[PDB]
Amino acid sequence: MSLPAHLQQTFSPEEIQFIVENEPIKIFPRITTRQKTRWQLITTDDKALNNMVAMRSTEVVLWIALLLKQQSKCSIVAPQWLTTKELDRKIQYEKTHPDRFSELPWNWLVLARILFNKAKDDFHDPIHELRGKIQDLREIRQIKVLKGLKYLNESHLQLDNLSLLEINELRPFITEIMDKLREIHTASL
Amino acid sequence: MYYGISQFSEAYNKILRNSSSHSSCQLVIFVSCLNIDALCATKMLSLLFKKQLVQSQIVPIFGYSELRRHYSQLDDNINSLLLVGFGGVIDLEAFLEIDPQEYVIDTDEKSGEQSFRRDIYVLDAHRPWNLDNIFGSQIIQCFDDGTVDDTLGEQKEAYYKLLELQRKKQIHEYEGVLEEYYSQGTTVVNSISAQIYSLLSAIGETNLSNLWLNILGTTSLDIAYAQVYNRLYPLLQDEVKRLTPSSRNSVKTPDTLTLNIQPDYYLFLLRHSSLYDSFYYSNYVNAKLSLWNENGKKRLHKMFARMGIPLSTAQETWLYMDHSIKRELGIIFDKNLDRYGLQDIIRDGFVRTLGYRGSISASEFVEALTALLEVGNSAQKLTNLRKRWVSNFWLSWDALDDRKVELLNRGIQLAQDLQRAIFNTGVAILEKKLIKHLRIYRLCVLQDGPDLDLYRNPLTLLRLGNWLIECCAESEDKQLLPMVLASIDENTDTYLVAGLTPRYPRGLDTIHTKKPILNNFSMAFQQITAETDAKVRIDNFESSIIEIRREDLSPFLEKLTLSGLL
Amino acid sequence: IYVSPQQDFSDLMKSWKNERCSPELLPYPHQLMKRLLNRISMQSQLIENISMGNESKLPLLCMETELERLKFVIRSYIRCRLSKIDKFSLYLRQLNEDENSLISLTDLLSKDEIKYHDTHSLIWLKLVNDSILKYMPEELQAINDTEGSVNMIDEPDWNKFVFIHVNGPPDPLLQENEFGKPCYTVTIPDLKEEVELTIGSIYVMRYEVIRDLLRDDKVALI
Amino acid sequence: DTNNLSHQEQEYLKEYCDLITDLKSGDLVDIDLSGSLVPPSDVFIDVRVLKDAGEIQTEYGVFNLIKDSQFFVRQSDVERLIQQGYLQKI
Amino acid sequence: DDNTEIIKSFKNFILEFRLDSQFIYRDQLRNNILVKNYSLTVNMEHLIGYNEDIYKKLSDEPSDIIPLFETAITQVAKRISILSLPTFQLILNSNANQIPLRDLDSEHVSKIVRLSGIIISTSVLSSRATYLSIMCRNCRHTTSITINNFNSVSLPRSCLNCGPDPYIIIHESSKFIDQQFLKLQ
Ligand SMILES: [Zn+2]
Repeated sequence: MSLPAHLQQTFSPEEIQFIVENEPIKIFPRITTRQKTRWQLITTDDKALNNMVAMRSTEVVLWIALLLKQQSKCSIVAPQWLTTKELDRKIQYEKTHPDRFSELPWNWLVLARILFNKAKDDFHDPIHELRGKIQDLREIRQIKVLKGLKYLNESHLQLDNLSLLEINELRPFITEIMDKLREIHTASL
Repeated sequence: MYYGISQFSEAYNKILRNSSSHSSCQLVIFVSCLNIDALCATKMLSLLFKKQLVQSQIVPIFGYSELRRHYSQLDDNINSLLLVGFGGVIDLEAFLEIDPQEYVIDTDEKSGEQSFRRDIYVLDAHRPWNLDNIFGSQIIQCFDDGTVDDTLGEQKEAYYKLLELQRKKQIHEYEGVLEEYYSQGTTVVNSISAQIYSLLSAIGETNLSNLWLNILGTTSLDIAYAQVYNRLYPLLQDEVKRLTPSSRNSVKTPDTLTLNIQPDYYLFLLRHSSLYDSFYYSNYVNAKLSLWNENGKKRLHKMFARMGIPLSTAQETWLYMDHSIKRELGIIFDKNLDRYGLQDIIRDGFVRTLGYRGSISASEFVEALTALLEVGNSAQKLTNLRKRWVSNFWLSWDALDDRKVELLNRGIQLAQDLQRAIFNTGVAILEKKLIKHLRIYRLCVLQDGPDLDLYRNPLTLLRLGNWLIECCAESEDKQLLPMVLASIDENTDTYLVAGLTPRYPRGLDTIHTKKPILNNFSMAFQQITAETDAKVRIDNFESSIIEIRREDLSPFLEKLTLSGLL
Repeated sequence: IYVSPQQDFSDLMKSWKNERCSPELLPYPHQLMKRLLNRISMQSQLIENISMGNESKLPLLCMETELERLKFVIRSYIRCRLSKIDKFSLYLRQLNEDENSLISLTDLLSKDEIKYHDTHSLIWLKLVNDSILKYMPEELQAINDTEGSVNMIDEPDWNKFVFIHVNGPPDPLLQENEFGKPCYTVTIPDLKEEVELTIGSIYVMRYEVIRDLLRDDKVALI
Repeated sequence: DTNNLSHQEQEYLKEYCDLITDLKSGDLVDIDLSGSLVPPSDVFIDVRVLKDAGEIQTEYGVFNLIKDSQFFVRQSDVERLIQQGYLQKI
Repeated sequence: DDNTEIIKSFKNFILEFRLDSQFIYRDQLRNNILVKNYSLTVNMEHLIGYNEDIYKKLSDEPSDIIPLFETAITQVAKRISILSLPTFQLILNSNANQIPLRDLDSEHVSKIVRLSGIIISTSVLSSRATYLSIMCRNCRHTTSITINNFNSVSLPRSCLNCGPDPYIIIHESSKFIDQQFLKLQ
């Protein structure tokens, strides 16, 4: 029909990346846009781009930061959460509590991949260590998700601080099973 | 006009000024379809333009007819044209039907210059240059290594005096000097990848990938022109040292990359086959030991036994072979190779390895690329064959990346198969003694066999020619004569005749070895074709290769014998 | 109420996500789409003017990329709306004809959407009449029958489950819970249950219970 | 082919194509409704032609689609050509 | 001491290997555990690439090293699947030169070899032992002994008075595994 079959009542990973790139990020410009043509974007603020000085940190959308990095005109600032120490702290937090979820940013999986691919030499920590820590976090989250799927009911469910990618993963199965259970319960009454 | 090595940046800036607007594509790159060096040059140029965000198109071309066809096909909107690997040993002005008077747009008397709507850039290494493409037209722009200023001053003056023009004797002497210059063999002098990397260094956009591509391009000339590789090797050593990070105490990490100098041997796919096979299917080893007869195999077995490596162990794949012998191999080779004369096998070569994946040397990579180019995958058959070769060009292009290791493995397997087939054919030829000898040249004509199908791609025929040249034609106390090798194809009734040049013994530095051995086949071939009428297809960029009808082979060979111009 | 172009883009993204994840056809934000289309046209004209005339290459590249992204978002939203109209075609006609319900297609769709609805309904009716209906008796030729074995009008599912993020006010409905946190309260009538939604959390709730909040923009679908 | 469609279905297809043309020609003219639902990505990509063709003169420019010839063009320009199958995103 | 070091080496190999972006063996182990498949297939090429010493040790004395690999695999599986299972099985893929069946001789005793042939007969599944509970006839002392299939175990002859062979097996608290015999031509 007007919309494909797989795009009905859910999202696609490409659209999730599209959503994630609409957020701001900090970068180190390599040129001097500030005066002693100029950007007039309409969807995003253009004042910051027109006023950038080399080596002075500024804030711009992630999509524009990647576009600048494509030409090698800026250096992206890796967020504070990505650093190793924070990752070990979050892994310990996850291990200590076998019931609750950690409080990582909602875009902690898409941003990780985007930065690991596009910006592989801007981090201040070894890349392999970060990849391993992210893998461990993902595996623990998968375990907890599997354990929590046994409590589906016909009233509601709560998953505090769950990333967008995992919710997208689980949207069809959880929704369909809960809908079937709710239909059975409604028929029973 | 010729752009000096210091002027490459100016030509690059001109290109960036003309064909850079985001309106539409205005850069077309023409690439020789059967040249690895041109492939690396095109890849590096494409990476540079990609980083600079310039619209472009790339068109593989084989032969000269396709060049003219495509040029006539081109749109006027195109403003910058790139030729890599050809356009140096021809009068490009006349061939392309280009009269500058039509291309002139702005003619300023004060400047005395006529701007043009299209600029032709030539990236060629073959010599001699065509003076009309050097000292003549302004539309054609040539990238020069330095030969023009080095050794063309007298010819430059002669050409200028001829253009400007008792006086008859002076004009005659100048024309005689010009004819003397034009009458010499064609030979390769430099690697195009070196020129492009000099440009890159001038603009300061060098990294490990570009250096690796330059290494690949320069190494491809090792098999044919050892002088060029020797001349251009020290710089590669210096740059490999420069770019490579010293810090290596860390153990292999999945993302680690290491491009360093390691002992490389004149062996065939040592790191992707067995040691016995590496010593068996090798040009130099066979030439020294003449493995095509049983006594050579016995000598090889005796050598392996003396070195202490068992026979079963020697035939085990490299990866699964015992690690102790793999560690001690260098010592074993040093101790026990002087006796059998293979003291030139040891060499220093570049080896690039990515984390947790097996290493691969430059020679093996080049061999895989050439194998993919060769065997990877009336007039209608000819067109189908040429278009299949064009497709193989792109099949090889993709393999030059780190995300396409599968293509590299397929190329290695195809290289093994091709080397096996060529070795079998060479064994047959040598055993049956089909190489007739003549005072001027040597003849080898193939008319039957199971592998005759493969011998239609010029690269495979050149591989066989090099194989034969190394064995008993460059060693074994034999005089150096040009060899004419031909192969039939009943499906089209023609001979893919190739004129190969002799080679001095490998790894023997001498004053005579320094002087290149010019290839005189081109001029004699052209003269013989002009005199007779046999529908000779002189269209390949390398004049050494032509296509002669079946019924007109022997008459052409007789004419060549009578020519006395080789 | 005009605020800024970025606010308009944020509203567009919110509406797109809600429509994609919603189980019913939401009202059309007429003014926002009018403003966005006008802005797109003017921006394209400005881009053409700028390109008519290498420091300015990257600004223009960003212009074009931004325009492409905005166009993609609008196109996806429109296609989702069209598909939803396609599925609930007879139901929309019943709602429009029904005078009691205040909902009107003019208040729920745009001009293009109403044209599409009318034309598609006409074409499908013609096809079914030509193929099947004309051969049925007078009792079984109505394409929209609500007294047969199976209802011929497919209504939106009023209890579809959806992921919701409790954003909170940009409110008498807000009562601070026992664990030191503001939280909304909703009631599920079938189960006679009361559910408490705390801000900064993700739930899996029925659509009908939270529909009013979604209309008020307190919560947003993921 | 159309041999599998009843004449009523052929009329339906004609009318629906007419309708699709009708919506796209209204106020939604800036956006090409019959576009690609794959979100935008890297502006510039390399596209390899998969079918020999002439110097097709599209609105964006003249592309000499010589078989086995790579291009470096903006994804927007060659979106429709990729859709029709002339080019490959590799 | 050395056994623990080898186990740690295998654990690090499993947990650290990665070709381009995906942890091959970690994901494979997770997927196999999900469907109640307790096994891991390892390509020897990857093992050689990661660290040649580990493959050297594995090929030297396989009968002694392979069980440690299974222990490491089981530990990693428990780490990956259970929030803080039987002994897993190791399956090997290789591309080494094939040794003709007729050419096998004493030189290849206790070494990993690759060969080919045609199966001519297969037996019915047996029941080997993996964890035996033993009680003494006279003093009735309860004990357990673990068994690994690889040989480079028998009931104790001395009780841990009681004469020779004093132990009998308590079959209601033991575990067994399947076995099969094939013939290669
Ligand atoms: Zn006892």
